[PDB]
Amino acid sequence: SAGFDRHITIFSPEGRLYQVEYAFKAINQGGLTSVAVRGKDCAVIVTQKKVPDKLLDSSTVTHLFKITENIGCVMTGMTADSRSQVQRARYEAANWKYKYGYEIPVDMLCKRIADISQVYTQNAEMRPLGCCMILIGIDEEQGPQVYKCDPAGYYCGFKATAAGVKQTESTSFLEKKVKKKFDWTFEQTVETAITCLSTVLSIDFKPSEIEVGVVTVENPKFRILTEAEIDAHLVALAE
Amino acid sequence: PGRIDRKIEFPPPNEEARLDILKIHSRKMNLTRGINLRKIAELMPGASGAEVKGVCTEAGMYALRERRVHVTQEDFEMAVAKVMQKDSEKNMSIKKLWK
Amino acid sequence: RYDSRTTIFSPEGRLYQVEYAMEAIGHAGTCLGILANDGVLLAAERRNIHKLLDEVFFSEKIYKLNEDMACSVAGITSDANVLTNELRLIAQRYLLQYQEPIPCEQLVTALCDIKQAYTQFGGKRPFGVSLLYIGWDKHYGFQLYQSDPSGNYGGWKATCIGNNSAAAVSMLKQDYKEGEMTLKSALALAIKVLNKTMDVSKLSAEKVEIATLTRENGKTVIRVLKQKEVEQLIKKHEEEEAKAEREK
Amino acid sequence: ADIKAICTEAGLMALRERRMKVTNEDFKKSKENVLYKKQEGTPEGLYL
Amino acid sequence: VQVKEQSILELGSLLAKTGQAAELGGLLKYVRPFLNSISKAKAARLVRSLLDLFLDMEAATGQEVELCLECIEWAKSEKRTFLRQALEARLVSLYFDTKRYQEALHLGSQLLRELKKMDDKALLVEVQLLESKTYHALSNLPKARAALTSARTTANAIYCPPKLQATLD
Amino acid sequence: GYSFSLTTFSPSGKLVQIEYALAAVAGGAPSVGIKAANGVVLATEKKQKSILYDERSVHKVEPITKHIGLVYSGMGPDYRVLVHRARKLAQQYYLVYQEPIPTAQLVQRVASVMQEYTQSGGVRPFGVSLLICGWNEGRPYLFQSDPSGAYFAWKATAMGKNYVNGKTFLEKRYNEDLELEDAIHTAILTLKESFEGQMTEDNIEVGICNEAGFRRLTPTEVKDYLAAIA
Amino acid sequence: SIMSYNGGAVMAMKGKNCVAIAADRRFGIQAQMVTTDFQKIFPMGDRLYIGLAGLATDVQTVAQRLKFRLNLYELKEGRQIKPYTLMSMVANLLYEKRFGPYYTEPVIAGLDPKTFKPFICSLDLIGCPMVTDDFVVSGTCAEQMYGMCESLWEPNMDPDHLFETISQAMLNAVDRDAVSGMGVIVHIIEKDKITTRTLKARMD
Repeated sequence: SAGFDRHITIFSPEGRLYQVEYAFKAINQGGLTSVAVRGKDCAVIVTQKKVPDKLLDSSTVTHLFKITENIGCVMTGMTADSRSQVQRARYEAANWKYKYGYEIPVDMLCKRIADISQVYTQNAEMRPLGCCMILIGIDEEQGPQVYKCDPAGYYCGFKATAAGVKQTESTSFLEKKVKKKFDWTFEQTVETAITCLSTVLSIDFKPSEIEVGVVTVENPKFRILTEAEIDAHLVALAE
Repeated sequence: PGRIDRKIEFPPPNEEARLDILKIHSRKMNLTRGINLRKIAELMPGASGAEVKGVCTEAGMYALRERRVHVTQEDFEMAVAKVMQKDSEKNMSIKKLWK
Repeated sequence: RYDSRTTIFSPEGRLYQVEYAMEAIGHAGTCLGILANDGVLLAAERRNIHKLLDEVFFSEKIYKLNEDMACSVAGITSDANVLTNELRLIAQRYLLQYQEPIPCEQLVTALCDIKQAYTQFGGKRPFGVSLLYIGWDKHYGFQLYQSDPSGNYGGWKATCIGNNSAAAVSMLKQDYKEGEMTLKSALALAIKVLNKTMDVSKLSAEKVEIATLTRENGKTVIRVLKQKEVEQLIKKHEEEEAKAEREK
Repeated sequence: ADIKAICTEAGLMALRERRMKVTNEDFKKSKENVLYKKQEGTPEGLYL
Repeated sequence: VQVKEQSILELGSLLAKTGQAAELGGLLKYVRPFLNSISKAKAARLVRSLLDLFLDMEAATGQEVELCLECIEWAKSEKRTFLRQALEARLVSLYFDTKRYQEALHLGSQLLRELKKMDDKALLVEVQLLESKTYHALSNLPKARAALTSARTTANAIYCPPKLQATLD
Repeated sequence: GYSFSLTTFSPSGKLVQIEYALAAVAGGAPSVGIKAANGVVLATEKKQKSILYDERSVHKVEPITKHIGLVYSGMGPDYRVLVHRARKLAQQYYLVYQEPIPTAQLVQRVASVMQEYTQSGGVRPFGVSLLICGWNEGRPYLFQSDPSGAYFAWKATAMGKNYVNGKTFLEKRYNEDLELEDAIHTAILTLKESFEGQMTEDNIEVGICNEAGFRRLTPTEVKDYLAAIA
Repeated sequence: SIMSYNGGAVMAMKGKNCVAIAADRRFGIQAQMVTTDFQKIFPMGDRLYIGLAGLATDVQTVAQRLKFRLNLYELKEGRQIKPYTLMSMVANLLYEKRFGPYYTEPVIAGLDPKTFKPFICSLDLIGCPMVTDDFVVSGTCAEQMYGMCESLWEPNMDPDHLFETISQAMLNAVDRDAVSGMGVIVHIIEKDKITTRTLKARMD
């Protein structure tokens, strides 16, 4: 190679820089995969858990993180960087309500998160937070939205989302899935959010190995599903 | 200077000198008439003289593909710009960073 | 090697970063100024005159800085705009303090102390900019000065700096005038000098620039003269060239 | 060896302008012709 | 003003579509003081338009080449460069329509003494290309190869050869 | 050994890291700016990776004031920094002078911002060049900055991938004056010159400067121009 | 008051295509005069002046700070300054000393740099701008100047009758004031030229 040894955050003669694009493979040491789907008035997060020990608890494992009453998120990547990322998200959501007097849009929150990650690329002397964040929320006169924020400081909004280890396989499914014209009537959404992940990993859980966050324009509160109603939808797509 | 006593440079030639070398190599060539060799050497700001031959070969090469023996002043006007060749420095950002 | 910051000294012993900066001025444009009684002038070279540009400023090398001084520029554009914004702000600070214009030398020493100070404190890049000075005062009249990346300066009667500005000084000494220093004698000398440096034939008026500074009834006007009147100055030089070979 | 080259070259310059005695000018032209081939690199203006 | 101008162009479209030439040939003589009423550089296209509607009726060889030589003599008497070059390019195309032997080439010689000398570039690509037809029409194969290649190197510096590309192809 | 830092020179020439940052501009999306007789046309190239990405989320043509627009070619996340910088800096003129800032005046100041990240010694320069447009005092303006800090004024130019083809195109393709509409027809034709796929209303994104202010086009407006576009 | 420490009077008046401005000449401490040639009208470019009145410290101080900001403005831009732009510039300079304020009240008069359009405005001691169409006044003898200008002003006036109106306004109002006088200077400017006259006033 030309071989700058990429020790700090400077350029290469090819034109790119390697330390930030080493953080994209820093997500993959979580050993995890997450999916968000926006089809209609509802939006669904789905993510598996991995409990390796019986001494380890169950309630303190969940990656679903409630940011505000109407905005929830899911975190991938390594664990310790993910929770500190959430603390800035909870903090700056409350400064919006204080400064501006109304509830923050889900679109504006990813601009604030990505700009914090941008400074760590532009200015040196802080490790750039190897974790990824996926949001959901309801916006009036806009419907529901799904956003992803990258460690580079990139964000975009899009319908079907994969993160973790198996992006390219799961996104290959959803292109084949979301090319037709469906109406996604809240059990159409949850079923595909399972069955996009239910071509990929070849697992078979009894219904206690995932988490599902949901939001809906009938109750815009963020909502983590019950183990019983997870079992309901797991045999409702499923005859 | 105990060993080598004369150290002699060789600059690229002048317009009169580019005129003269052109006269040397076009001697055996077969010029038409009405042709100005002075303006041809005016078209070379900083030639070597090993490429004044290259003009004389390519002008004769243009007549060869026609199965012809003639020449024009315009044939040299094409051959000078053929021999002279630049980098054509792109994007102007390098060139104007550095004013 | 001794490739580090501006600190340190080499053994034997000199300063390589200053030498790399001062040598790199030879890759810049070309600027010069001449002797004159009752006036002073500057001349410069348009680089990169590709046809998809606008020239919305019509004044690029020249920066009228106070009211009766201007300057050329040569070097990195990034460092060039920093100094010109600084140097105009020096002169108004003096004028606020005394209500009298800055007398054309201690302006220069004020900048050269700033340009010096990045060579001693680390870790800063020295300014890779050299530039000239023209001006009039109460104490000496018309003047010329020569800035350096080191922070050194000097007062000249005719000088040049830039791309091929090592042989242009030889023509200045070959055509040195003294006593006779009129502007028309000085303008006619300037177009001949740029003809030697620039290898572009016939010397298009879109490739040069001429700015003058005269003294009229207590005003000290500054003229950046337009492309229409460069034409009578070029063809006059073209006329004098064809007439000069009639003796042969 | 620089001095001996100057002494030979100044003698050659007198033969060029057809002489035997050697003026001051032959030593001036010998000094310019012989010496300027190596002298490269000095910080003029930087010191004083 | 314009309602009298378009009424003549209303009659001018009638003389073209319905197929009559003697009253149309009078109209080509009628519009000659009418020319100096609009833009000078865009008056030539209106003359080009009325000439194309004049020629594309029928092979009536009694008046076509004669009225074209008349307007050239007006361009001798009025001296507009772009208008006379518009008339010369059509005339040498008309010379090729009957395959005139020398004067088609002699007209192409006398115009290209100036076209490579003047400032325009786009018209030169066509008249170099039209000579490559007539040197091939005289069955001079190496010269037509030579004139075509000189048209190739000229053709690479124009805003649009939008239809002239396929003509060259 | 000189290609790793910024505060020192090379023994012969210039700064290495600024030249490497300009290589990042060449690897960006293509973009075209054309200054017409009455307006300025900006145009860029917006292809998403998959079908999944929404096109109405992130924009390229971006207003700064009501008469000042701005595009780029480089890295998108660094673009959002100096946009928000140029917004807040445009208001500071207006709080002082009570007058909309002229387009020559921002580019004095925005380049001085991009200046400051080329200093010592633990920051990186930007990897974004810009194209700035505006119609101030009748005559329009079209400027271009760079990560070094220089700034210019083009009749027409292009940046991004395959720009040298677009330079040679627009070198053949410019005249002194066309209208604002014919500038749009020739700005889509040069974006089509280097493109891969069917150019639709969502693959491109176009904004213009009238003398009546800055506005970016809706997809319906951009469809109808691209419909019957030569 | 502090405004009544040195006195002063500045008047501007709008004409047809021209504009006039006038001031007194007396400098003095509270009751004792010192000199009769104190400048209170300062040129800010061509066809655009400014007048200052109030505490004579802040008269000379603000006129130097404003000249400091003007020359930096006219070098970053090749154009000259517009009259609205100067009014926004002065009101910024006064409001920065919001709680330590300069004791002066400026009056700006001038023409448009491109067209011929006249312009007059005046400001408070903290920077509230106020544009009018007939006249503005400032100084200690304000109420005397309102009584003259409300009666003598006409809408469309040549530079002859504009000169005679502002002369009769300034001579009669200042002679009723105690701490203002000792001569009156008048600038009348227009598109073609600038006329400066000094009037024959009571020196008592």
